[PDB]
Amino acid sequence: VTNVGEDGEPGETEPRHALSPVDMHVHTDVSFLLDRFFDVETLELSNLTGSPATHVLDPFGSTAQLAWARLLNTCTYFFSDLELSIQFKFTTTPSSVGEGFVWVKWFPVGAPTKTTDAWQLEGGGNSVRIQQLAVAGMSPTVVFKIAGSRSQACGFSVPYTSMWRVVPVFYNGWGAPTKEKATYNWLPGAHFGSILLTSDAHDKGGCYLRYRFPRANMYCPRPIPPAFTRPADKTRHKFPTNINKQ
Amino acid sequence: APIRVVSVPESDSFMSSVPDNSTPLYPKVVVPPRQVPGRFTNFIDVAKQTYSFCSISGKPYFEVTNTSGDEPLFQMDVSLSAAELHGTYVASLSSFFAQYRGSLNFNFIFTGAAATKAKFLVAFVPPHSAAPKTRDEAMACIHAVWDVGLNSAFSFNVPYSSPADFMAVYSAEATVVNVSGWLQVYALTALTSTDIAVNSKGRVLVAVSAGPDFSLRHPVDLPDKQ
Amino acid sequence: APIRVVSVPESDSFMSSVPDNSTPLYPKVVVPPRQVPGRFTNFIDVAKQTYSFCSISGKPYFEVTNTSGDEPLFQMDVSLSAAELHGTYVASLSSFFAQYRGSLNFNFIFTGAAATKAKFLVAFVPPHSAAPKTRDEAMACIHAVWDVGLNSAFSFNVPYSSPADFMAVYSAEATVVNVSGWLQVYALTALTSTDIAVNSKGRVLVAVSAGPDFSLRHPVDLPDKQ
Amino acid sequence: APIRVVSVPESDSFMSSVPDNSTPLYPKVVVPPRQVPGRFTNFIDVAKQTYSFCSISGKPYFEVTNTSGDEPLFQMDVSLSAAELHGTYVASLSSFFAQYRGSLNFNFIFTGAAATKAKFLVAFVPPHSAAPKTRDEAMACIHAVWDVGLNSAFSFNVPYSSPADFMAVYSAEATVVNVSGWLQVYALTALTSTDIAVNSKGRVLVAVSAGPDFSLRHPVDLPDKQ
Amino acid sequence: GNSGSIVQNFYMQQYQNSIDA
Amino acid sequence: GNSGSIVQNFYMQQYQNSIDA
Amino acid sequence: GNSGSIVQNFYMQQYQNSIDA
Amino acid sequence: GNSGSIVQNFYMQQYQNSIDA
Amino acid sequence: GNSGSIVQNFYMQQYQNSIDA
Repeated sequence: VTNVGEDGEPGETEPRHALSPVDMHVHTDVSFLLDRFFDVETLELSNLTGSPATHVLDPFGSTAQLAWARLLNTCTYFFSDLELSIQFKFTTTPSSVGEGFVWVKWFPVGAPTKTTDAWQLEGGGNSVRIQQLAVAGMSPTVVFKIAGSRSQACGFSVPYTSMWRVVPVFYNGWGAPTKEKATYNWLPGAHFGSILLTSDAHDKGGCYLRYRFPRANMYCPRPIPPAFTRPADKTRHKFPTNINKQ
Repeated sequence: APIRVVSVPESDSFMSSVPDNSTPLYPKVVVPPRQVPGRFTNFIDVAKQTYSFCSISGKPYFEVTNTSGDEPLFQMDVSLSAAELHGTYVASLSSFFAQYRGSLNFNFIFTGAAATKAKFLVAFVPPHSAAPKTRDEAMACIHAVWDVGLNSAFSFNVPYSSPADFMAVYSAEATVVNVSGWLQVYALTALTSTDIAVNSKGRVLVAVSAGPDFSLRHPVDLPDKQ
Repeated sequence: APIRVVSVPESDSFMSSVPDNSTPLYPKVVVPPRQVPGRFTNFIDVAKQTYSFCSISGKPYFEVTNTSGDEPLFQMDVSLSAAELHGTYVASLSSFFAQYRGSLNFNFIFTGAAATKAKFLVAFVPPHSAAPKTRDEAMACIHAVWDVGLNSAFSFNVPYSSPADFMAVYSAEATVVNVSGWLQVYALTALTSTDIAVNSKGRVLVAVSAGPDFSLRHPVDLPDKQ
Repeated sequence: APIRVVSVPESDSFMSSVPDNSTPLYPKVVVPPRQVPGRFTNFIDVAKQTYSFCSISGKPYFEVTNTSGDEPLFQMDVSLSAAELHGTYVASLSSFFAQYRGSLNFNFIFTGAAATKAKFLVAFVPPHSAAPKTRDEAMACIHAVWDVGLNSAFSFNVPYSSPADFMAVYSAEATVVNVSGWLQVYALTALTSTDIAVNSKGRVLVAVSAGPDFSLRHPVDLPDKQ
Repeated sequence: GNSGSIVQNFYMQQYQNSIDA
Repeated sequence: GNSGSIVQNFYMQQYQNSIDA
Repeated sequence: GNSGSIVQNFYMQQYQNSIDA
Repeated sequence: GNSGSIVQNFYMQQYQNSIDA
Repeated sequence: GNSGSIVQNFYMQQYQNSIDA
């Protein structure tokens, strides 16, 4: 068909015996593709004592293209809940922590921080401290053991905290009246919260955070980043698949 | 009194796609409304209602001189990881998956002087031979001819024809399911200008719109970066 | 016969906010009635239907002499942890949380001699500049003027205007979401008395009522004491 | 609040035939239609509507000369692992199981010259004696006589008669349940030809159709290969 | 209050909690 | 086929299995 | 989205997720 | 008596307890 | 016989037991 292009809007051609659908597009559905615990991030827990580095659940950064990174940066604004599932890969001899309680405490956008000691469990001597803000209360704590536990993991819901009617991925402006190099693409708390992990462990194991993004709503499309170099002109790119040749 | 149950052997395991959520640790969190327009539910949706420039040579367009004729103008192995279809939206979307089942459309936006005419030919070569290399060989296949001058661009729908209900979003060594063929455009009439002086060459943009029957099935993690 | 089940990996873990109780180890405990009045279900409720003195300097009131004029009378960065709004009910309530979305009200109870008149001006300065420091600078913003003499106090509603649907119940380094601005009151007319002798200064109470659209969302544990 | 349950001792065990599936880790996978004809739901089905050549000597047929008479022509212990019924569809199907309850049918496709006639006799010998070895002994049992010439083949239904409702799909040392007897065919009239010269022998195919009341019950793994 | 699961009444409200009048 | 337990449809048939047309 | 099990609403949708307006 | 859970009758009252007349 | 629990038919009677005629 004769196209009078230039005015944005694409242009189709439609052959004969047009092909019937099947699959129904379905597998390309935004909310659907994003409702699955991904393995994103991975950190080191805290010793009960001393001061913590409040971890922040901001999954709008990307880079290692594990097909979840690109997908989040295909939209401009994003609004979804969250759900996590911490696990904890032992790093040495998995029989050196005969208990390991881990005070996974989640915090909502805006919750204070400064967490020094204030708790202490008294029993026959010794007494082991717990992080002040770590204890239980307002913001949901989960205590799971790292011994004999046939899955040193947990997991829960975390409804959308942030103040913004929707989460802006890439911001063009700044985050604070201190037009500073950093607050560019920052914007005050374009995120899902934090988490403080404290356990008698901290060493002898890591974690593997995870996100389940139920009710993912995406707005304002954006271009989708290639993720693979360019090949040799005229031809195909050849990745070893299920199929392949031999 | 106490119910009787039996754990499956699997039991206390992970499952990275359990159809069912987790325990709601924070509740009653009412959420504020959203007034932003340009929202989407489906990804196919955006690549259907939107083209993207295919990368020929390093640019999104071929040339047309008054010294061509026989030679092919543009060629590429119709598979979602073939050179040209590398940078496109439609092709870059694909790699979150494993399969596609769609005929594609291309639009040829001719950009030469308004005193230029080029006339022309496109052709789809189903897989068999080893790349016809002259229209006289290619015209015996499915092709379309077009005359710039008053049009100001054109559209060609590279259909879907193959024995498999879904093909591969990933290219690999010659399979009956990788390659759907080639896409070719030819100089059915070497370009012309007011003066060969002022107007040397004409160009043409190669934009890729997702076809009207096209869809991606099966999400898949990303391999290595290669 | 036996049902088939599968434990989630999480399983035998704590959960400090599981929407669902525990096992009822004592039962049938009927409980006696309660006849005490002044009961409550909601906390916002009490801070709306009740003011609280803001702590200016160490006291809950500013002065008004017949030697003022230009100078600011009262100023504070409208954020629920700014000095003045520190001791108030409404502000102290807040810290069990993380967010607020409300415009506040203040009431100016003038306490000077009954032979004193002071006339006056209040002003709300949205965030931008660096604190106007003369009414001539401040009056170009939203302000109200009031004349004690027969009134016997006054009320000013510092609204809510900002791009975010909820702000921070905790102050911090300058953010677009911390600061909502300043609240200012001015000497639009230096105080007057029967005799400058008997009546030196007049005063005025600064009481803070929660606004009519104000609410706190998100409970949060308390950090450290600082 | 929390439900009360009790795991059976068994609990966290396997179970290689649990009436109930597993956890659906991939979902919504719509599947394409199938247009292939010659489909089946039941296996008995195919062996009923289909014969298979029984392997006598190494071939699927016996001979008929004009020098026979008394001698038996074909004999085999009617049990689904007896020599002849070894290569047949119906018998090879069987070994995925343990039991059968059916009378079988056989068809005798005579292949001798079109100038040949053979006339003849079949006989079913229920289990008792030790194999009659002359028709004069066998004819006193259930038998059928047939005359090739215009027929062009024949059919004999070896019924099911025994005290057990199901028998063994596996043969073994003489049991009341293994052996159902023998199947025998005889030369009730030694073959004849235009010339004993041109036509020496006539032959006959022994095809095995599953009976009309035949069925296999009980699937069973395969033992060793012997 | 924070008990929005449809299993909370496994133990009927007599055993669960108290009662007033 | 061998799934005669009244719990098989805990996961509705979309997630469970496939679908034809 | 990927939650096709008839147990997802054990926690009613208030505790489960959020709400808009 | 102290059995106010809606699972007590998993075992019907014949197996559960006794019977009088 | 000794099966007075309302869970015995989790596996319908085809898988459970046998059948006569």
